[PDB]
This record gives sequence, C-alpha cells and structure tokens, in this order.
Amino acid sequence: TRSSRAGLQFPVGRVHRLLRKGNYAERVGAGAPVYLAAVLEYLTAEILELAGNAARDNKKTRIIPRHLQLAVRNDEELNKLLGRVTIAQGGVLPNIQSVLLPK
Amino acid sequence: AKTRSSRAGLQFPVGRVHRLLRKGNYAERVGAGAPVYLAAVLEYLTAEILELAGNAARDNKKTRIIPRHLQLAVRNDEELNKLLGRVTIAQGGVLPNIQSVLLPK
Amino acid sequence: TRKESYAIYVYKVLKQVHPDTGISSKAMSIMNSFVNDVFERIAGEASRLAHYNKRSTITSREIQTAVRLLLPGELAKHAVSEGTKAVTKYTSA
Amino acid sequence: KTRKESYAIYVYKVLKQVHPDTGISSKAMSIMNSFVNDVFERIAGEASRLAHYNKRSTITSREIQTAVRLLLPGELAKHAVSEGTKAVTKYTSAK
Amino acid sequence: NIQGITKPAIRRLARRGGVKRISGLIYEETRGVLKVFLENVIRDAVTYTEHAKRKTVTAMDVVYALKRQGRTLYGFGG
Amino acid sequence: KVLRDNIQGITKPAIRRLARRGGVKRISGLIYEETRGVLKVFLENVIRDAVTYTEHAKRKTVTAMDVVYALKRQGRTLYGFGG
Amino acid sequence: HRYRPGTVALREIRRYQKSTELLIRKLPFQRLVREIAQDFKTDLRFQSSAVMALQEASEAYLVALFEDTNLCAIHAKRVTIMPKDIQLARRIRGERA
Amino acid sequence: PHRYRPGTVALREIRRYQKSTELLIRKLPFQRLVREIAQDFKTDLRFQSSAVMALQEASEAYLVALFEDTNLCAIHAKRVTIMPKDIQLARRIRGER
DNA sequence: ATCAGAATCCCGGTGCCGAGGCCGCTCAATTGGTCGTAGACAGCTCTAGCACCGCTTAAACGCACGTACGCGCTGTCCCCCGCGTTTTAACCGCCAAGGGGATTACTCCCTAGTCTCCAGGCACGTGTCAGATATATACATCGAT
DNA sequence: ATCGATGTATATATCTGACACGTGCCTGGAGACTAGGGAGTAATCCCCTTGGCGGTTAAAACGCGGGGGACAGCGCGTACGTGCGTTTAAGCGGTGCTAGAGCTGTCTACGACCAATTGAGCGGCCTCGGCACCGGGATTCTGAT
Ligand SMILES: [Cl-]
Ligand SMILES: [Cl-]
Ligand SMILES: [Mn+2]
Ligand SMILES: [Mn+2]
Ligand SMILES: [Mn+2]
Ligand SMILES: [Mn+2]
Ligand SMILES: [Mn+2]
Ligand SMILES: [Mn+2]
Repeated sequence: TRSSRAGLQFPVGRVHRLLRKGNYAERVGAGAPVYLAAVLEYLTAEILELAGNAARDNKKTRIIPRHLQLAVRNDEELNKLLGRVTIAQGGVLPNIQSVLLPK
Repeated sequence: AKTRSSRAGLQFPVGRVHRLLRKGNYAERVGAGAPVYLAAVLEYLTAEILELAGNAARDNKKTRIIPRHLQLAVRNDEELNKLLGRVTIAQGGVLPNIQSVLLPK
Repeated sequence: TRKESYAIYVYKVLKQVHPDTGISSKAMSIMNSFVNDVFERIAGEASRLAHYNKRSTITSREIQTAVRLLLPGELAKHAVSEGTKAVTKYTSA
Repeated sequence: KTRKESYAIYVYKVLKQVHPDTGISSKAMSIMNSFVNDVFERIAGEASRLAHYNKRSTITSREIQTAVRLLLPGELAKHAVSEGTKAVTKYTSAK
Repeated sequence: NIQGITKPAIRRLARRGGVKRISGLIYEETRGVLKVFLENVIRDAVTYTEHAKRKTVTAMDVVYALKRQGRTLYGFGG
Repeated sequence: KVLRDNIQGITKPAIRRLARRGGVKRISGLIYEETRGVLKVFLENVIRDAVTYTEHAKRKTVTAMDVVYALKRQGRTLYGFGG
Repeated sequence: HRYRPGTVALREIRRYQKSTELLIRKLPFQRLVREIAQDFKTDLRFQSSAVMALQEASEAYLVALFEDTNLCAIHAKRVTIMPKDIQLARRIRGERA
Repeated sequence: PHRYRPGTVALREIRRYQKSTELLIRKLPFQRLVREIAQDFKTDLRFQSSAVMALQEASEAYLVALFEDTNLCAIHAKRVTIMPKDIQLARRIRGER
C-alpha cells in the first residue's frame, strides 16, 4: 500500500482517487494524498482522544454522539473548527447563567 | 452572426463564460447551453443593478455612477441587498437611518 | 499585458438602460467584482449539483437549478426566464 | 446490495491507536465519517482556490499544507502540519 | 397543524436552551421562527429532489440544504 | 525602524466618527479601548490570512488580492479592489 | 408541599442539558414537515432519516437560539425571555432583516 | 455667547457621516498599525498601497456595521449610550471570538 | 412669545484630470471534422415507505392560586458632551534608490493515462456483551419552621 | 442553621438487540511503464514601494463646566410557575401493498481535442466636460432673553 509506506492508518489510495475525481484541479501531486490523509488521520485522533477520555469520564466503554459533542465543545480549538456544525444527538454543555441561580 | 452572443441575442461574451467554466474545475465537461444561460443571468443582474444605480445617480444629480450610487441601489432593494448581504462595496457608505429613541421629542 | 474585464459589456448594458450615463473607474471596478462573485457562486453551486448526482457535466439544467438555490425570488424567477430564453434563442440560430 | 464506502474501519484503527480498550456506536460512527468528509472538502477546496489564485494547475502537498494553515486554529494546525510533513518524508523514504 | 408544536415542547427546548422564565407570546413567536427555518431548509432541500428527478426527498438533500445555509449537520451520511 | 503602540493611532475622534456613521449618539468612555481591542482581533485575522497567501505565492509584497481573498475566506467579501 | 416558583425551572434546565433526547415529539413535527413541503411540491415522500435530520437541525438551532435570546433578556436586566429578545437575537445574527 | 445642547451635535454629525463615504480613520496611523501587526507575523513584508486601502475599507465597514448592532444593544437595555458590555453582546451573538 | 448666530443649504465661477473615444495591434474565439464516452432511455427488480389498525400509557391540557417579576416613576449622582485654546502630526507633493514582481526563456521531471494482476474493504454472517431497564437504598437537596 | 422531605443518584440484578468480529468474493488500488507539458529555475527590466524632508494646517489633545442619562430605589398589578386532577393522541407492535428508486445493457448525441483563421477586445495615446474645490450669500432653527 502507501498507508504503510507513510505509517498512516488512513487510506492514502482512496484520498488520491477523491482529489482527482472531485474536481479540485487539472493535476494532483503524489505528496498531497499523503499530506492530507495524515492531517485527516491526525485530527480524527485528536477527537477520538478527548471523546474517549469523555467516555471514561462519563463511565462508558463505548462512544456515543454525546461524547463527541462533549469532547468538541469543551475543546477551545476544536469547537472553533466545528463552529458551524450541529452534531446529531449531541445535546448541549451544561451552563446555567449566574443571575438565574437562587440567592 | 458569428458571435455566440448574437445567436443568443446577448451582450455578455458567451465564449468567455465558456472558457472560464472549463479553466475552473467545476466539472469534467461543460454543456453548451450552460454558458449561454449563465452569460444571460449575469446580464440580467448587471442590468437590474445598473437600472437602480443610475436612478440613484439621477436623484443625486449625476451623469456618472459612483459606488455610493451602487450602494444606495443595493441596500434599498430588499432582494439585491440579500444577495449581497455579506458584501462590502468600497466607498459604499451606509444608508441614512437614525434610530427613533435618539430623536428629540 | 492584457487584463481582461467585463468593462465593455457592463458599459453596453448601461448604455442600453441609462443612455446618457457614465460610470467611474471605481464603480466599474465594483461592478466588475459583482459579476465575478455571482459567476463563482452560481458556477460552484452547479458544480456541487453535478457531483451530488454522480454526474460529469454542467449543463444549463445545473446552472438553472443553481440559480434557484442562490437567488431570492423575483430576482431568481426573472433570471430563470431570462436565461432559458437565451438557450432557446441560441438553439434556433 | 450496493457497495457504498466510508472511513469506518480506519477510524477504528486510529481509535485503537489512541484508546486501545474502548469502542464506538454506529450513531457516533457516522458523525466521525461526516466529520472526515467535511474536513476533506474544506481543505481540498481551499487548496483548489490556492492553485487557481496562483495561475497553476497542480494541488501538491504544499498547497494542501497552506490550506491547512488557513483552515485550522493556531495549535491544531501546528500539529497537523507536523504530522503532515512527517508522513510525507517517511513515505518518500520507501518506494 | 403548526400549533401542533406544543407549548410544553417549546418549554423543554428553551430549558435545554438555558432559559428560566417564559413570556406567553414567545410560544407563537417560536412558531413563526421555526416555520421560517424549515421552509428555507425544505425549499433548498426539495430543489435538490426536483433536480434529482425524485418523488422522494432524501436525507442527502436535507444535509445538502443545511450546508448551503451554513447549518451543517453530522450523522446522516456526510 | 522599530514600531510600537500604533493602535493608539486609532484616535478617539475617529473611533467616534465611525460610531456616528453607525448611528450611535451617546458613547461611553470605556468604548474607545474596547474598539481598539476589537479592531486588533480583526486585523490579526485578515492579515494572518492575507499574509499566508503572500507566503504561499512566495512573495515579500502583500498585494490587494491577498487581502481580498482573505476577507472572502472570512465571509467579509469586498468589492472594489479586484477579484 | 410547594416548590418556590422557578426552582423546578432550574431543575429542568439541569435535566435537559444532561440529556440528548429530542424534545418535540416526532409525529406533530413529522406532520408539520409534510405540510410545509407540499406547499413547494406535490405528491412527495420523505426518508425517515430525512425527517430526523430536519428535526435534529431544527431543534439544535432553536436551542442555540434560546441561548442567544436568553442573553438579551439578561442584557435588559430581565430574567424572562420575550419576543423582543428573539427579534434582537435574529436581527444581530442577520437572520431577520 | 452660544452653546448647543447635549446630543444636538451628535445628531448633526451622524447625519454628516451618513451622507458621505470617505474613510473615517486617518490614512497614516492606519498604515503604521497594519505594518506593525503584519511584522509580528512575518518580518520584511511590503504592501501594495491599494492593499492597505483594502484592509481599511474592510475594517471601517466592519466597525460601522459593529456600532450599528452595538447601538441596538444599548437601545435594548432602555439606554441610549453604548458601552463595552453592549459591543460584547453583539459579538457573542454574531458568534465572533 | 420675539432675536441672533451657526450651521447647512445652495450659488456661481473656476481650474483640473479622468472617462470615454479613436486607432491600431494581437490573442482567444470561431470555424470545421473526428472520435469516444456520458447520459438517456428503456426494461426488470425489490426495497423502503406509506397506511391503517388498536392498547396501554405518557404526555397534553386545563384551571387554580398566589408570588415575584415586569414595568413605570422618582430622585440622585455623575459622566460624557460641547467649546475654546493649545498642541501635535497628517497630508501634500517634492525627489531619490533599488528590491521585487512580472515577463521571459529553456530541460526535464512528475503525473495523467493505459493495462494486467492482486488484496483491501465491503455486505453479511452470527453469538455475545455493553448497556438500556429498573426497583429498592443511599444522599444531597429544598422549604418550612 | 436545623427540621423532616422531597426528588435524585448509585446499585446491582437480569435481558436483549446492536456490536464486533469473521466469511469470502470483488473492484478499487497498485505495479509497470510510456509521453509531455507544467513549472522550475535562472536571466533581465522596469514598476512602485519605501524613504526622507519641509511647507501647511486640519485634526487631535486637554481642560472646563453643567445638562440630562445611567442606575438605584421603589411600588403596584399580573403574567407566569407550580401543581393537582381531566382530556388526547403520541407511540409501539403487527401486517399489508405498492410506488419508486436502484441496477443493467445499448446507442448515439454531444462535448473534448485538435488546426488554421481573424476581428473582438485590449492597451496605448489623446481631449475636454463632468465635477471637485473656493468662496460668497440666502434659509433654518436653536437656544438665549
Ligand atoms: Cl505533491
Ligand atoms: Cl447545456
Ligand atoms: Mn513588532
Ligand atoms: Mn417660547
Ligand atoms: Mn533585484
Ligand atoms: Mn442559614
Ligand atoms: Mn510556464
Ligand atoms: Mn412502480
């Protein structure tokens, strides 16, 4: 393969196919499906990281959408990135505005 | 006539719109009516706006459309204004609108 | 070198619509952008439409439905009629 | 019974790489797949304009790179580029 | 039919919204608001269906509509 | 030569004039500094991006087009300068 | 006995932000969706995922909206949200005119 | 002598600056600022004079759009005077950070 | 009520330089003909969606009752506006220098494209446990006192 | 704070459907290998960007005095939250029926690719008339008396 040759888990072939057929440019370099597959791989790790963390924190061995949302919205950098994405079955973070609290 | 524009009975250069659509990686291939359509739609809109800008110019007593005139044109038309709801026109200025509660009674 | 521009067409249409009226360097420039913006906007959204429907080619059907997504009503409607008119006309000649 | 693709299995392999003793649900799996396609388009699309803007016909790792630097927040980009430049050189080792 | 969007349901949403106290006219306001939202999303959605020559609006039309409108949603085939 | 404190070039009258085109009549004193803060987060975005385009185009000169592309990126499309 | 007005309110907030379940029951919603669409095109069918997608998109949106609404209420030294907040919220979002 | 009452010249100036389109920030201070911020990203950068002018055009539009929506926030809290907290609400709602 | 001056609104003259025009040069579109594959259409297939039916069961509802919040009024205190004088540096149009963009010019490397061979990734298969479900207990409250 | 008292969390027993893992076919990827054109790189000119200086003054700064708004206090009236019992249709589990979407194989209409041919459209140059700038005068209205 090339996932191997690049130490990647993410399909370096698939990616090269998609770049070419998905109408981004006339021609497509050899480094790019590798560079990109890696960045996709990097980021899917960062999410799986903190979501997993979250599933531990929230006492479950399996990640459901919530654990993603929790991971994402609690991360300052990831929440930005997905600043315009509604994640199905995510709920919201718990935040109860000060002056609403009892005295 | 030679010009594909004339076959189409248009001002916009259908040849140019065809070149760009190809040197633009929107698809493998391009139909032959798609440039025509698009060149015509582009024409509709530049007309629709130049109509309102020139009127805008006229009231401000002017022979020549300057951006304020395009701006006045755009934000007075509910629809154009929405199409360009995210667009700064250089030298556009803003529409004269002063909130009520700031006016003397 | 050649800097291509819609400056002649924009003029043409202006002269068609307000025959004793000039346009300034900046205004032209502005206009010039507007055409390019709407071009990409349409073009791109047509490009998505081909793609979404496993399809290799952008035909005026695409460009049309692109227009129906992009533009507000009265603008869209007129633009559509306007456009499909020029197709028809172009076929016949 | 059509053969529609996804990233499902690689997500897992990466899941194992980070959290070996942990699992996932179908409902979250689509989210991870949606996530991947979305990120793919945004980077690819940025890359695409980059080429055009520069009157050039090829999307290289360099395009893909700067695209990332426009699409990602300071820190997240930082690592991405790292992991990106790494996987590339490592791949150009082998042949 | 629209008024089938029950007051209690709207109450729940505002609670998940962080909202503590609710005026009466909110409920109706919520409704016009929600209507406007769906209309726009369904107008775009259907357009995709009409263009796919289908009598059945899919998830992907919806998904595509939301993207168009800057309200991207995950978990229905991205 | 070294450049320091330039945000204070955004004098209080100006930050005022803008607010007037903005339809504001009464300006609280603590506004001026906030506006400067905001304008900064603003330019730090358009130029972080403009500059990337400039780095990518392998240039030492930032062009009107790198700016215009940046704005478009951040959904603040600008007409009047090319594009 | 009796709980002091606004204290189950706080309790319900806690409950719903902890849960991810949908809050408008599926069928009124489903019938609302079909109504609105028939207005655009006749004799149509919806994928059950198509309706869920819509529902997720709509709710999440409204919640987001109540959040931002509730902040305007608070901005006006109030504690009750009111149609006039929603209007300012959407105005500033640029949704409404 | 003579003295215009408070808020009288404000209203005048509003009408002034709403008639015109010329930039409100001074040209020179502006440039100095932009060079600074850019230097602190990458040294040894030059600017097309029109590229400064682009950023300025874009900057003012934004702040004037901003003041607009800030001003609405003041008027929401039954005030007439804009305040940092107003600006802040507008940016939370715009979804700026 | 009436009066003054301050600002804006408008007037003509005025001097300048940009838009608009004409002229000639070249590059991007036109023309025409081939060739190859996308898409369209027709013919069959089975999957997803719609429909109607009825049981217990939560959720919707409707009213009741009182409380605490919204809102309108008032008064105080103070900050932010206006103005005038002092102060500072923007703007203008003066020239002078060379870094850098943009245009040019040649060779070759990297990628698109074709083919043939090979397993990585997918539908689909089951058995299995993580976890939805809960009933009784453990706790961490809230309101009354 | 201290009461008893909710309603909430935590628990540990059992039940069941989606997970995760394996079966094996297949279609997308990969290795071989040709072909050329995009773009790298090195050479050359020619814009425009920076820099730097004083003549000029419009804009900024700074202080001063008080007008009128921020906001704090309050005081009334009611528009919501709470919560019992009172009314509906949401949902679930079950089967029935087909429209429509999915897949498959064929033919030709249409679009890329290519070459030779030329005025549409561009820059380069030229001129004067729209309009920006200066300066005078009448119209308005705001605030002082
Ligand atoms: Cl590459
Ligand atoms: Cl076509
Ligand atoms: Mn610095
Ligand atoms: Mn009087
Ligand atoms: Mn040099
Ligand atoms: Mn106590
Ligand atoms: Mn080249
Ligand atoms: Mn049928």
